[PDB]
This record gives sequence, C-alpha cells and structure tokens, in this order.
Amino acid sequence: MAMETGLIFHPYMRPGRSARQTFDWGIKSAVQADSVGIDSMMISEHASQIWENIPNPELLIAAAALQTKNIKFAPMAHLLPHQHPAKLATMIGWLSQILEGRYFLGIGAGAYPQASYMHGIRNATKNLNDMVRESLFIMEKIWKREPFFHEGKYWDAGYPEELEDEQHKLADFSPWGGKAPEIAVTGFSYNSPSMRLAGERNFKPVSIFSGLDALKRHWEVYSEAAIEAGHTPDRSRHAVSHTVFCADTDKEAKRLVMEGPIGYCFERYLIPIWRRFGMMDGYAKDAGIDPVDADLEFLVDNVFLVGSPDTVTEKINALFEATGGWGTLQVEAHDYYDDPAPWFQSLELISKEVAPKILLPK
Amino acid sequence: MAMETGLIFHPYMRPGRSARQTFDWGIKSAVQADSVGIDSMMISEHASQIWENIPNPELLIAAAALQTKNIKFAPMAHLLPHQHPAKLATMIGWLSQILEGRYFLGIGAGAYPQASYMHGIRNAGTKNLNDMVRESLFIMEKIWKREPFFHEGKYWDAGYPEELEDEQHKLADFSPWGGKAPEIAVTGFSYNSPSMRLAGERNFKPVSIFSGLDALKRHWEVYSEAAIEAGHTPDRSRHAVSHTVFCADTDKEAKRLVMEGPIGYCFERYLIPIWRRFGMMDGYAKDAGIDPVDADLEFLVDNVFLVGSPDTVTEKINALFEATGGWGTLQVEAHDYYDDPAPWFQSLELISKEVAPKILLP
Ligand SMILES: Cc1cc2nc3c(=O)[nH]c(=O)nc-3n(C[C@H](O)[C@H](O)[C@H](O)COP(=O)(O)O)c2cc1C
Ligand SMILES: Cc1cc2nc3c(=O)[nH]c(=O)nc-3n(C[C@H](O)[C@H](O)[C@H](O)COP(=O)(O)O)c2cc1C
Repeated sequence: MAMETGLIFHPYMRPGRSARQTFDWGIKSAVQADSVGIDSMMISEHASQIWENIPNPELLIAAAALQTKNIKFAPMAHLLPHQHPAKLATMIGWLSQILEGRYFLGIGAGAYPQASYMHGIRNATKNLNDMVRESLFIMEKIWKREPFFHEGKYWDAGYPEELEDEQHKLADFSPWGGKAPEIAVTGFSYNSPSMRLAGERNFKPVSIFSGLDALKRHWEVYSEAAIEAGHTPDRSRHAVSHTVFCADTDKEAKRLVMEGPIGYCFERYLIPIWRRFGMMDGYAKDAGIDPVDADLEFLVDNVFLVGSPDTVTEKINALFEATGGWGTLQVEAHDYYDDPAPWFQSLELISKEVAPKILLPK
Repeated sequence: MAMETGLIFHPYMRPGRSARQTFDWGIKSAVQADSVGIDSMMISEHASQIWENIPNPELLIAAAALQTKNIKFAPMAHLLPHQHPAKLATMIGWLSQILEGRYFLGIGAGAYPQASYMHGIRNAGTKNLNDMVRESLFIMEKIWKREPFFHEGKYWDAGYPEELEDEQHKLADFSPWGGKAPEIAVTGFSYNSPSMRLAGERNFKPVSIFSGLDALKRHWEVYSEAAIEAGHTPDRSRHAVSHTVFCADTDKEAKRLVMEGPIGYCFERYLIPIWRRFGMMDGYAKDAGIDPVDADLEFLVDNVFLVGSPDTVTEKINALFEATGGWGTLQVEAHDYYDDPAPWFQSLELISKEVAPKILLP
C-alpha cells in the first residue's frame, strides 16, 4: 500500500569534514533511520570529489550492519569499471550474507572523468558502459558458483572446480539465499539509457527528481522496456530522490532550510553547478519561470518538499497526481553532523507522519 | 621497552559458522583486545577457504574502528594481485584516515591457487603473482603521493589526474594518515624466505609464523642482511611472531582447556592433518628431538604452543628469547571461542597484562 521512506547518503559533507566525522555521521544516520522505520539507506561512491567524500560505501554499510535491525542498505552505485569483478562479486555476496539479505546492489559506470582516469580509463579509449556489462556478466557467474573461466576484453576471471570432508571444499560467498541481489541503476538524463537497461533486465529504477517531464519520461522508458522484455513493471520499486525537510510549521521548515546546511550546500555548491549545466530547466518549465531566476528561495518554494507534515503530505499527493507516483521517497541526507536534532525530527516526521498517508495507485 | 601483545584473526571459524556470526565474533574480539591493551589486531583475507572465511578484512576493521580507542588494525594481508591498485590505494588511505593512523598494511601474493584462479590468474604455483605484487605496490605508493602520473603496466592501467583548470572543486584527499604511505608488513613462512628478503630491502615490517627455532633465526638472518645491504638499520621490535598461546591460573587447566577446547578441536580436525602432509612440523620435531611421525596434539601443547600459567608462559618466552634474540610483538592466534569466550578473554587479559609486560627486548 504505502510509499516507503528512504535515505540517500551521497553524502554532501561540508568541505573540511574529516573521514572520521563523515563515517561517524554515516553510522549515526543509519542507526537513526533504522529507529524511525526508514526502509532503505543508499550510499554513493566517489574517489575524486570533496562534498561527496565516500570512496567505499561498503565500509559504512558493514559498520552499520550489526547496529541496525530492519533497514536495507545499497551502494548507489558501485562503479564497476573501477574494480576487479571477482573481488567485487565476493565482497557483495559476503556483505549480503552478513546483513541476512537486508541489501541490494546499485551499479554504475561513473560520471567523473578524474576518477575514471585514476582507475586507468582515459578520455571518459575504453568504453565505460561495456566495462559495466562485462563486470556484471562475470559477477552473476561467480554468484552461481558453477565452474567457468572468462578471458575478457577488460578482465580475466573464473570460478574453479573443487579439488579432488566439508572443510576442504570451496567457500560459499554467494549473496543471501544463494542468488544474485536485486540490482538497481540510477538515471539522470531525460531519455535515459539506464532506465531502458533497467526495464530490459527487470532492475530497480532510481531517479533523481529533476522535474515532472523527466520523471514521467523515466517511467515511460522503463515500463516499455520491461513489458517488451516480458517483465511486469512495478511502480513500488521505483525510488525517487528529493530534497525533503519537515518541521511543526511551514515557516520554521522554510527558515531551517534557507538558513541551515541544506541552503548552505545549494548556495555554495549545487546551484552554481546546476546553473552552469542548465539542470534547473525542468524546474523552471514546471513553474513557468525563466531558468536565470532559479535561486535558493525558488527551489525551496517550488521544488523541495518542505513544510509542515500536512504541507509536505499535500505536495507529495500533487506530484503523485501529476506523475502516477513511486515506491520510495529517497530523502537526500545533508550535513547535520553538528546539529542532529532538527534533522532527525524531520526524518521522523517524514517516516511516521507523512509517508504512511501517501498511498500508491499502482 | 616491553614486548607487545597482538591478535591475529585468520580467522579459524568452525565449518558451518555464518557470515554474520563470524563478523560479530571479529568485532567482539577487536573491542575486548582493545579493552585489555592488546597493541594490534591483524585480520587475514581469503576468498576460497572454509575455516579462514573473511574475504574482506577491511569491512571488519571499518566496523570495529569507532568501537575501539587504541588498538591498531592491519589487513594481513591484502592480496594485491586480486584488486585494481588505485581502488585499493584509495580504500587504504581513507580507512587509515578513519582510524587516525591506528593502521598498518600487510601485502601479499596469495598462497591459494583456487582463489588466484577466481581473479584471473591460472597456474598460480602465464601471469606472475610476485610481479603483480610489485606493480600494484609501485602504483599504490604513487597514488598516495598525489602527484600526477599515468601508468600503462603489464597488469593494470592506473594514474593520478591533474587538477582541472575554491577548495570545494579541488581533488579529494584520500592519502593515508599524515599524507604518507602506511607502514607496510609482509609475512614469511619458508626457511629461506624471499618475503623476509623483500621486507629487509624495503624496510617493511617482518611477520613470521612460528615454525621452529631454526626458521625463526633464519628469518631474522635473511631480513637483517637485506636491510643492512639496502642501508637500513634492522629493528627487532618491529618483528611480529605468531604463536598459539593460551594462559590460565595453573598449567594443568591451561593444557586441559587447549586439549578439550576450540584450539585442540581446530588442530585435530583441520591443521594437524595438513601440517603433517606437508612436513610442516619438522622444525618442531627437530627442536624437541622426536620424529615428525610422532607429532600430535599433545606434543604441540607440551613442546610448541605457549601454554600454561602466567609464570610458565613467561619462562617459555624467555627461553625462546635467549635462543633466538626475541621479537617485538607476540601475535596471538585467535580461535573460535564465539560460543563461550570467557576463558579465552581471561587468557588474553593474562597474556597482555601479566605475561608480556615482563618480557623486555634486548
Ligand atoms: C545531482 C546528481 C546526483 C547523482 N547521484 C548519483 C548517485 O547517487 N549514484 C549514481 O550512481 N549516480 C548518480 N548520478 C549520475 C547519474 O546517475 C548517471 O549519469 C546515470 O547513471 C547515467 O544517466 P543516463 O543513463 O540517464 O544518461 C547523479 C547525477 C546528478 C546530476
Ligand atoms: C599456518 C599458516 C598461516 C599463515 N598465515 C598467513 C597470514 O596471516 N597472512 C599472510 O599474508 N600469509 C599467511 N600464510 C602464508 C605465508 O605467509 C606465505 O607462504 C608467505 O607470504 C610467503 O612466504 P615465503 O616468501 O617465505 O615463501 C600462512 C601460511 C601458513 C602455512
């Protein structure tokens, strides 16, 4: 029935944050989210960025695994071109086992050429999408634990035969229940190749909210690819990422956003980038304004899901009418490490008072 | 000063233990060792083994990081041929940062062909594992330095990018704590150890598995000669030596707890048949004047293992020190006491607080 609440931890940590502080904020976020019934926590991967400063989401997932009871974790995404697929497959399976299946897997190519370069991919010639395909092909076969060898374009890998007593046969690091984890992919462009791939393979679709047109287009491409490949598209699997903040009143919610960590990140970091690459055009069209006038207050008033629980509940209901809805509201985590209380109260309000009222039509 | 106490967590988990139980035991082990002043915890890496069932020691280190105050962690060892070196270098630096330098790095080739095969290396003991170790380390040290390069190697492509042409837009810094390579360790097992020679040449930390008096002395001979020849001053206090060690109130109950507990079980079921098949108890047999064919559990408990009361163990260590010159860290092998850890925890407290402080290094 009800739309779930999720957390996406990019993260967006203020420049100057230490690794220990970031890791601490991640574990506290996992524990708090689990405590208020948030369904899932996605954790991103970057080796070359300042704000998005987690190069190994699996370390955080592992650190929070036995400190949580119900929440599911997902790297979003492991960048398949950057790792040996056998090493990655084994880790994925083992971590899935540790979590007793409270796990799913995000895969991706990587959008940052500086980081592609570090991992030996120049002019991001090798093809990152082909690397993704070959890695996944390999990992799926390692999880099956049937012998094979593969001399690939990008990697060599295999699964060995047993040597000629339980203690002497091969380890079993297949994911929980002995099968592949549920796999997810994120889409950003309007006509998303990733959405197409996901429908084709029956993967979990993940969108970053960039306007009504793009959201509709993502589900259009995904469902048609799915039905064509013989799958039944399920809206409840669709996760959509939003900037969301809740407080007792609209006035306090807007103020806390405008004056705190969220407004600070947008003003200092995200807006200049989004403006330079015209990424607020979908927002501008939706609201009828000119992209040149897309500022923090415009976003807070027309884009972000900000207000009292009632105001936020209404805004989500509106989007649902316009789009058809989605399965998980994936709340973007911001740097409240120094001021946890209003952020935790906000998440608690979303998970317990907002999301349960939002019902899926499909 | 005093000889330090260390823990080595291979692990040796009874066949049938789940990934969750293994992970839980590792974290509980790290916390308890920290609480009784154990200096370091080494965690091994295997993808194909049953008893030694941790394919990603860094996950356990990360999970124990914020739960401990003083203990230092090391993967022992990361198998360099199995990972992209840029991905591995980045993880090592970030984890070193999270731990605020309570970290050091074991590297190795890998001694299990079934696991080598998984990672694309056929006919392991064609690609050369030691050459793979060299190229990986060459790359990782340059990534930690954060100076631009690109390397087109025999086994990997990797590099470090130039900054693009505001702090928030500069490259991330995932260099290890203090901006320098971590201290690097290698383990030796064979009599005339190439690993001991390499460690000497490069001023790495030597780690030996105790296999008899002659090998222990040969290890230090090979290491020191390589060290002096390369122009370093060999330091015995950096030498770590792994022993099977159990302490109790009296010699009688210490022996009984070993014979009748997890340690005796692992040795009887798993280790002894292997060691006997590959003549690995010949050094022990030579030492005690018996024939290898007569090496069984009780022989090991009586003449090899460091077992008894605090005084008996202290005297046994002194005899070894007089015979070999000694070592800096007594690396205690962790066994599967997850079901009933009280006598194991007490033993570790006795070793760390009552035994080791009395052993000084000449
Ligand atoms: C604001 C923003 C956030 C993003 N977050 C993620 C993320 O969390 N995980 C991820 O794998 N990719 C992320 N991306 C990159 C896109 O998901 C990537 O381009 C996509 O996988 C490929 O898009 P397409 O196939 O729709 O062209 C993000 C991009 C933007 C602009
Ligand atoms: C009982 C036993 C325990 C071992 N434990 C470890 C270990 O904890 N870490 C490791 O890197 N290698 C371990 N090894 C493998 C040896 O370290 C390996 O032979 C060595 O790295 C290469 O030795 P050499 O260069 O002297 O031939 C172990 C081997 C045996 C037989």
